[PDB]
Amino acid sequence: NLYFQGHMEEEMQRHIKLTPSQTTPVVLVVGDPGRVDKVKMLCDSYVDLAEYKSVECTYKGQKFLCVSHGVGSAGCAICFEELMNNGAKVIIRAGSCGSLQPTQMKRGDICICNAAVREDRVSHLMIYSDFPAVADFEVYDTLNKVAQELEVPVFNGISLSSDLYYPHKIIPTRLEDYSKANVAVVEMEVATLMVMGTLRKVKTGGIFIVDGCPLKWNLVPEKLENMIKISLETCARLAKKY
Amino acid sequence: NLYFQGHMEEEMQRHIKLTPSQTTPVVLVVGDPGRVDKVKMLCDSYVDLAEYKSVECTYKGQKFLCVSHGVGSAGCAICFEELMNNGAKVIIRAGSCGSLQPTQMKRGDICICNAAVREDRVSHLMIYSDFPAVADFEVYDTLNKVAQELEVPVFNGISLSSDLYYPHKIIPTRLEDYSKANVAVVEMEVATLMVMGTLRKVKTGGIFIVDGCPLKWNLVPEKLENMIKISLETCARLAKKY
Amino acid sequence: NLYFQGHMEEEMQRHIKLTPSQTTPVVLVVGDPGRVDKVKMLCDSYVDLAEYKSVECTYKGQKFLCVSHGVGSAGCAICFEELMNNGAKVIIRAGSCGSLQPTQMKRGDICICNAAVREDRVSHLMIYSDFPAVADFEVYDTLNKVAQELEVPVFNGISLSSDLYYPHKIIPTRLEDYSKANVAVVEMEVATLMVMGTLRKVKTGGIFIVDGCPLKWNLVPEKLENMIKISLETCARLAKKY
Amino acid sequence: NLYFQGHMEEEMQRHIKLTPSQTTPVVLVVGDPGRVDKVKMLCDSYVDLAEYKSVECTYKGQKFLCVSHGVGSAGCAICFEELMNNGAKVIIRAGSCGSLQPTQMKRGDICICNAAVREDRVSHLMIYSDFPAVADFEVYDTLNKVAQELEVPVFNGISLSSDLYYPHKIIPTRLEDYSKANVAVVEMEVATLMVMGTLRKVKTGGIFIVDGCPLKWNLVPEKLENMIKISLETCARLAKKY
Amino acid sequence: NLYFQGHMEEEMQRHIKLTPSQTTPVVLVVGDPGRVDKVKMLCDSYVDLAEYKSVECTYKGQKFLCVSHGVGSAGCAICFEELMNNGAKVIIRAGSCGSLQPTQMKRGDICICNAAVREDRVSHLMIYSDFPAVADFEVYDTLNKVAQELEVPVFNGISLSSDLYYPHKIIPTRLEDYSKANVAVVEMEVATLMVMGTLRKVKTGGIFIVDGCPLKWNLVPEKLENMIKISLETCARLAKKY
Amino acid sequence: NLYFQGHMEEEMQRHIKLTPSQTTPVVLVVGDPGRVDKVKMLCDSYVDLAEYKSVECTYKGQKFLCVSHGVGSAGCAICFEELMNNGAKVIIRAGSCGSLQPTQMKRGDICICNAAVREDRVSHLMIYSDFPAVADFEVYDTLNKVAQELEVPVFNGISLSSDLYYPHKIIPTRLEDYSKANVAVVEMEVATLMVMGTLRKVKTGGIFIVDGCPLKWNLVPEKLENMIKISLETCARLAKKY
Repeated sequence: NLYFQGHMEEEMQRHIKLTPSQTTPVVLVVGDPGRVDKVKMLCDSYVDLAEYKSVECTYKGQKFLCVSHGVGSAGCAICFEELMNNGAKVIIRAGSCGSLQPTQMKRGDICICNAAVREDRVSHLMIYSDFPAVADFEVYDTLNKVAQELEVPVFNGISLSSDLYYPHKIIPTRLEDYSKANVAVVEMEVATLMVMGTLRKVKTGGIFIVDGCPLKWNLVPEKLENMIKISLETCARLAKKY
Repeated sequence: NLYFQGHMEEEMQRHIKLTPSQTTPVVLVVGDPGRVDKVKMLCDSYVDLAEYKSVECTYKGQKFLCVSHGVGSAGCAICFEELMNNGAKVIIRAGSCGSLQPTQMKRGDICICNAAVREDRVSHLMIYSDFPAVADFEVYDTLNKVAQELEVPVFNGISLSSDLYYPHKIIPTRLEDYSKANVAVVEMEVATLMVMGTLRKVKTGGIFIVDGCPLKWNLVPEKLENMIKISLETCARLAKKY
Repeated sequence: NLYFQGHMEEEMQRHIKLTPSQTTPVVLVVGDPGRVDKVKMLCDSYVDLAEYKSVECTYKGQKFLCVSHGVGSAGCAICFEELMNNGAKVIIRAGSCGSLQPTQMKRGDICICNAAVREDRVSHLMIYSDFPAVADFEVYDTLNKVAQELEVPVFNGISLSSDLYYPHKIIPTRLEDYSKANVAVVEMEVATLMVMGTLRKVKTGGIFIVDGCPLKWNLVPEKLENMIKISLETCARLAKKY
Repeated sequence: NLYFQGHMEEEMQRHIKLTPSQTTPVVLVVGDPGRVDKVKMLCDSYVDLAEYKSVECTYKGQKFLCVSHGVGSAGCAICFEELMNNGAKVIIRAGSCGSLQPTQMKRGDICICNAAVREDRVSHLMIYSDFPAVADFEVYDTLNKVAQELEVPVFNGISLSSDLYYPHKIIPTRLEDYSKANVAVVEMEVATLMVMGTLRKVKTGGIFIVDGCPLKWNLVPEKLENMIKISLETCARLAKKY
Repeated sequence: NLYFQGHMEEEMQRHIKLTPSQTTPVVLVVGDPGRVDKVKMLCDSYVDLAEYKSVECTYKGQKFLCVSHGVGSAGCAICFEELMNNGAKVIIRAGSCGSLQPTQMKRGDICICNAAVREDRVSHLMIYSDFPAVADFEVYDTLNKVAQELEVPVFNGISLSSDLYYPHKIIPTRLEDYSKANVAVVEMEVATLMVMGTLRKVKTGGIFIVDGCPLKWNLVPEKLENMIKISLETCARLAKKY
Repeated sequence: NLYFQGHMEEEMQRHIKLTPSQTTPVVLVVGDPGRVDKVKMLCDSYVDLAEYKSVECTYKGQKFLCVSHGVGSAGCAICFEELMNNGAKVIIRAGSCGSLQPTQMKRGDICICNAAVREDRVSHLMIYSDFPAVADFEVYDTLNKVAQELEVPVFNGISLSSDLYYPHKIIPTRLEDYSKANVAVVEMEVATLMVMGTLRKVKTGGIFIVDGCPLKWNLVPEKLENMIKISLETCARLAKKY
């Protein structure tokens, strides 16, 4: 029965404008508001939670958020921070990537990454460069298990998280070197998520669809749908744990 | 190195207008702003932290807050709540009381109470009436030990926390019954503090100086100073533990 | 990172031999090195800053200097100048005075003065005689407020600053006239301080203990201690403002 | 009328051995004592102010200093510091430079620079490398306006301030790269002056005569005289503002 | 940056269980843990450094240890040794003594001793009997100066350090002879401290309050407090020197 | 006669497990336990002082230690530290090196080095890279004088101390550059010893036998014996000084 004035509402996080009660244990982060729309329409139902776009998805009986950045920002580092502030336990980044292995991975193929090269800027503000950007094994394993069950072929490998390629349309100088070092793909911010996750004891992972082959200088609808279905099914499975 | 916009300042509590960094592990709560002034001038030094009055006291090398309510409120229940929200570990209420045992305790005598009768209103919003309002044993014991060391005589007993006597100048109907039931003194809100403390795992206690004998229908300066010195010395000792 | 040779130390003032970093916003000036010793022993702690005696006092958590002239000089006009050169914001002169109102003020009584008669020599080198020697109102008010709080009775009035009485043991010819004009007491250099303060936008005040009644032709320890406590408490309060 | 012993002379700066009263609002800095001699003989009159050479120039009715370093030092960073300590408001560096644009600027041509590459050593002790070395726009504009009025053709561009080229006769490794990046000329310390100026709110500029073309591996008297006349006329014009 | 495994902590002394960093230049040794408690409560603040009891006292801004032996030992010879091993520069022994001059010194009087008769056992293991047990003159002088300033009357003289009187409640056979030889008082171990001090170039002294008159066959609270205040003030003054 | 419990044994250093009494003024450090065995059998007699191998050698009447690291460590930086902690005054490193000057120094030749390139890792934890790794001149001179007297030809020059070559069998990238810069040989840790020596005022030197020519991509018994004899004779001579 004890309700104090000024203590009736939860603390809202500044940018994503969500409270802990609005924040689910599992969160799917995608790259733009349009993609959030694509994802939510593949769910059983959704609730819009109206700079940063947030929707509560229901898929196979489980509730999880789907979040992206909006106009005015370059990525979702702040999203990761605020989601974790609100008690998120699992965050999965899903999006596009460029293939650095032309003879193994072509446009439309799907990569589930276990670790990342930190060319991402933000992670270096958190911890020294020697620290590994690495996925949570359970998230990584679950994504792979789900793909196997859906009979969707995937590749596994290290990703290059670049503050240049997607954000600025700039080819990193070390891109060829990393290809030779067996780096599978290039994306934007999964390394940021991985590192923050480790530092804050939050489980992370990444899944990406190849949109191009940058070193050779529009996705396939079915292939993109497959990547999204893996993401949604994985989020549902993990959500049951909480 | 990672500082996010809108995440540079701590959450300030609505009424006391303090952040966790401003809040010490040990807090002394007194009954009015004037008494806070009396207390702070008996300390080694103090820092004013400018509805609710707050000062950081330094006494015998230790930092602890001294807090009271200001104009516009009837007590400090909200203070207790917000102090505990900010991580306070020990809260001691010091103030005046009325003696319910005229032949044992007279004006100027000091009572350190181990438990309280819940005629306080607020505690009943938190938990059923059958639940005991009881001090933390370590706080109670420390207050008694400090008085012994200072060679200040004290009484120990149960207090009646009344929402009528001090707040409204009204004599509770059960006051005589409680006197016969061996209740030592009557004060305002120590039961509120005790119950909230138990519910929130925060250590509490109370110390009071007799200002009158209500059932027989200006304090002694030295006696009041003694009660304050016990409070300050006790706060200092407990502060060392954190 | 840019340190130039010959620019590593601050400018030291010629006579008091202090730098701006050594000079506190608030300064207490007393009449002789022995009195500086008396004052510093009443403080919480002190640091000797070794013609002119300077000590950094700590009292109720605040740092302020206590300064006097040494062997070889007649007063502290040069001290005032150099302290203000080093950025002092408040200077209070504390010392002895002679009562010019025998039926109102006797030996041991304390006077806090709001203005001064300029029979001091030095002020006339700064500005025409018509200009008033007047205390800063906030300093004057604070000294009075502090005395009230300490329950020390005081008198308020105009002082005669004389270049003859204390320096040369000479009775000024106008002393009786000034008594009739309601001048309260006679001291040495507060008018010098007041005028320089006004000219240089530095806040000043004065507090004096009656050591004698000159027109009737060893202080009380407790009374002297009271005057010093008022000075120290006032300095502490003002020091908080900076 | 108030003159204190030891307070009759102004603070003299350690190296240039000048007081604020000796320091004009506008100062022309040149590269060696011989050049100071050349400049002063082109003025209406001058006063020698006898490691560091200083002369007060009078030109077109206005007083400004002309300063250089002497035997025992490598540049005038300390001069800039001490001049600014003494209240200088405008400092212009005039001297020689090497052309990095052989097909646009040849020996004897004059460059008025708007900014500088910081290969100067000293500026990096003051502020991070990312901070721009940039002239004050009014100084830059005035130098250009004066040249236009004198019908002296000039070039405008960025200068490379090098701690190697003039001081040590060493060709910087990046000299060719900077030429390709449209850097106009190479000189010694204008970047040092620019940065210190910005940091200390002092207006700066630079004007240089091409003495050579370093990347192709005795000045023209009339051309050198023109550069000096622009400097002197500009200093005179700015001096009127103060 | 060079930290070797097994070389990160300082050598702790075996019995007092303190490192050099924990050991202050000045140390006050008292006779039992209870007295350490009495002393620390008269200080501005203290820090417990938990057989041998040690506390870091802060008094008038200066830090110094207060040490005593605990249950299981007869004195503090080992304490003296280990304190000096840890770099202590001044050690003062304060405690009780018995008066050997009944007509000059009575119960509650205070003696500051300049030398001691070596009936102490331990000193004879260090050096031949002919060697004098003598205080450091500066310590002795400072204790006397402090008492004078506090207006506490004291006596000065030689002490008998006895391994029998306090340790075993045994009257030494030579006690009467020493009284006739103008020995002032009898205590326990100051001779041990003096001799070790001389041998190890550590400054020592002693101050004692008369608790009885042994040859005639509970102290006064104020008198004991005075002796302690002299000790604390002296320790503070000496501490400033280091 | 004064022996305190717990103060009867000297402090033993953690890793080498030696006390100051066990540590001689002069110490010979070699590269492995087998080589210590080779050295000790060339001495007049030896005493085994049983991770780190230590033997007290007697040669030509003088006592000095011969020390190496054992299984579980990569070098003797910790040995150097602990030997110096125990009061060692001279430490000489003797061992193998690779020739960087194929036309001047071949397998079996002996180099006595005056300074070292710091590619050693550990020295950089102690002091900035600009600080020179340099031998003590007396040690260097004595080694050369001894070789001359023994009629053993030697080379003198700078050594490259590499954390890669001997420890990891890795060719440093700058090895060819250093050869061209007139660096004589490559070894492991002499730079570490030199720098620590300078920082701690301990005299150091190095002597090495060429075991290979790394840039061209089993020692001669007599040649190795000569290098050891120089080491032993030098240690003996220096030992006489202490």
